Amino acid sequence: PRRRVIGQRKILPDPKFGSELLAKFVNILMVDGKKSTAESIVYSALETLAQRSGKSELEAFEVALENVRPTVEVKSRRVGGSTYQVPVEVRPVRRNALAMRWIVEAARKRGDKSMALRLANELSDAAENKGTAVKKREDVHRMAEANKAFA
Amino acid sequence: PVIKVRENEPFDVALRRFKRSCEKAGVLAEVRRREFYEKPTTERKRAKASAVKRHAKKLARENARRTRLY
Amino acid sequence: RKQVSDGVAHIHASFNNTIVTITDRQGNALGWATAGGSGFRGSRKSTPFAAQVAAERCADAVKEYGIKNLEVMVKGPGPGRESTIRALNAAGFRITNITDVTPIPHNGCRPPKKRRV
RNA sequence: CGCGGGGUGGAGCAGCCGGUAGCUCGUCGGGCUCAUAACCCGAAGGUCGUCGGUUCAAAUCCGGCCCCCGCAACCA
RNA sequence: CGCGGGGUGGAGCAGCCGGUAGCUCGUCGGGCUCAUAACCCGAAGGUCGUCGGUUCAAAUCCGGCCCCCGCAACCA
RNA sequence: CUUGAGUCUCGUAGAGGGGGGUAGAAUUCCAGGUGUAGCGGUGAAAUGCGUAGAGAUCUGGAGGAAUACCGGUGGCGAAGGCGGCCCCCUGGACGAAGACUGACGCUCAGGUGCGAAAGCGUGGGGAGCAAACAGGAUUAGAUACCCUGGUAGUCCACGCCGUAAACGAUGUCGACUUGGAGGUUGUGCCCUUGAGGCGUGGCUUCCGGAGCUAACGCGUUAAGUCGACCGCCUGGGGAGUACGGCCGCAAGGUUAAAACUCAAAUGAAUUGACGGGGGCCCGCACAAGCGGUGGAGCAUGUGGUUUAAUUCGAUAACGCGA
RNA sequence: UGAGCCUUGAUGUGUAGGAUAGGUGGGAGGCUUUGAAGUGUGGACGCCAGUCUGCAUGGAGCCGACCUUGAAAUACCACC
Repeated sequence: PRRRVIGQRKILPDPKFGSELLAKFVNILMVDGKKSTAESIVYSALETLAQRSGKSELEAFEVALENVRPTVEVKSRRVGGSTYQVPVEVRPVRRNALAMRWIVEAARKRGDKSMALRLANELSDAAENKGTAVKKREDVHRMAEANKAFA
Repeated sequence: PVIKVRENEPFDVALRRFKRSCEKAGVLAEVRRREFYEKPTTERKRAKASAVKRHAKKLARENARRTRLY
Repeated sequence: RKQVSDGVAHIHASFNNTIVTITDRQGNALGWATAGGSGFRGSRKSTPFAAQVAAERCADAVKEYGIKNLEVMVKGPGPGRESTIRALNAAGFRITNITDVTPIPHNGCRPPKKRRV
């Protein structure tokens, strides 16, 4: 907004692992304020993922996230007659969010049956460095690279 | 703006110096001026207008200054 | 090809496009590169970054000649002016002289008419 | 009839040694875009005309056939 | 009468081999638009003048007829 | 007679004029070298130029036009205008003292001359720029703006044209009336003790007093206070046009009506509103996000059409009065 | 500057692999004081693994069927 920047609201860490990031992810996943179901789904995804990759539940998730975080995104300035997409260094708070969102989107897209399962699959893909979220990230990066002349 | 890098001089410093020299020359400005033909009248007008502006800045503003703002 | 230690970099910096040309000290061109050639078109090639990359390309091209010392001659107004020379420096030549060589007439030919935009 | 070019991904131009199997525009997805095009990324389209053989590499070298070219010569 | 162009979607200009059946403005539809002219998306309008035949491709090659053109020649 | 007007003496500054030389930078072209795939251009493109070697880069040559910096609300000129440097011919201005002439002055209808740019004639020249023209864009169209080219013309000589917002939109000459800050160019004195100090002349930029003015503003360079002479105006349109004359190669110029027609037309300033003017600021206004509507079926209101009637109203109206 | 030729040299990565296998026939040891393996490197090619070769140093050994393989050694060889 114009007038005043405001302090981001307080977020509680999830009961299972005691993590803020996890909680955020769960929130993102959630729909129609049905938090509980969403959190259950998330947990399920984690468990399966853990089983698959070993490690811990949280650590694996973190790793997955890491492979889909964008260093740089673009924005539309359009000062000229035609529009110029300009790259911008995307901040720590935002980058984490974006990756999560992308992952969620991928999960939603995916052709597997249960939501949780789909999510798990997505996570696995991210970890391995294939899939939808990763592709999206690449695209984002690619665009930035293309428009690197603007800065 | 001919320049020679001195012995044990940094590159950046040299570049800066060059830039300064260029500025002094007013080469870029000159180039800009000669990009397109300015009608004599237009040239005259700008010069006089600019002068007028300068005069305004010098005297009127000085007068204003005498009186405090708050 | 005969290797040469010292040469000139001519940097033709226009408003629309930068052209870097490395030559020997006598005048004979060794290699060249351009912002338009480096994979930039229109809005993109009239930028400092583009110029820099052109410069880099040029440098790469004159690797076989084995050029260590380099004097730079900068021509025209543009973005590709400071940037290009920086790029050249990075590429790793000892920059010896940095000259400006913009053609300034002493009121000679009539320029074209002013654009109405 | 004889003699020089050779025969391909919707069309076209594909790196002297047979192991590289394409690039442009095109159609679809997406990215950006006010737009459209340009621009970025990726994706479906083969026989290498054909019949064979020298060889694990063959369309990729050769024997014949069908055509496209080009040849220049002929015609009671 | 003889001889050259050919005959279409409300009008007009439609890719040498008969298998492609259009594009402009127009009317409707809806939001853009301070307003419409809009940009953009989609939608109704055929016979291919006609009578036949070579052929599964025909209006699309040919035989005749009706007109539109153009022809240049004629006229007691 | 000497105070106006002029002449003489010595200096002064000046893009004042005419003529003839020359210098350096840059553009263009030509010839050649190096070199290799782009160049160019725009908001974005394309036309255009490029592998027949462009663009870039260096060497040599040709030719034309204009004179960076100095350079300034600086200077000179009656105005138009005048800008590298040098020479030749040449007009004016100002100051310093004296000396002389002795009203010789001011203004000026007709008349005469000079008079930007474009334009015309004849002969030269032609680099760059560029009306016309052509193509490429843009667009509903684009006979424009933008891009790529491009011929008259711009340049020179000698003629003609005789007009421009030829403006300070302010005729010329003279006298008189408070001030300040400069610029420029002389000149007198003063220890120039220093770039200074005190004057006194010319031209000039800005601000402002009295006064003047419709106001805006002008204000010792008047638009103040007066005198001399001339030019010009008499509502807007029709019209600076027609006819006639004079001038012109022509383009056209100049002089200059009438009918008819409207009750306005204008100037300055004022309050608003508006601006694809400018500054500052705000709002789920955008941006950042989440969920919808627009497609489906149904509910519901409206438009329409239908009906004997489909009650009337709302149209920031349309699950609204209800 | 193009381009032939008597001649004597070099040149040749399907994967199995000692690793830059053109093919046929005569063949089990060719070269080494008109100087063998290891070292220093000047110039070439290149699929970056290496290959051929000049001059220096060194002075008494490297390479064979080999294990594999559609085809066996550049152990000598002539034909191209």
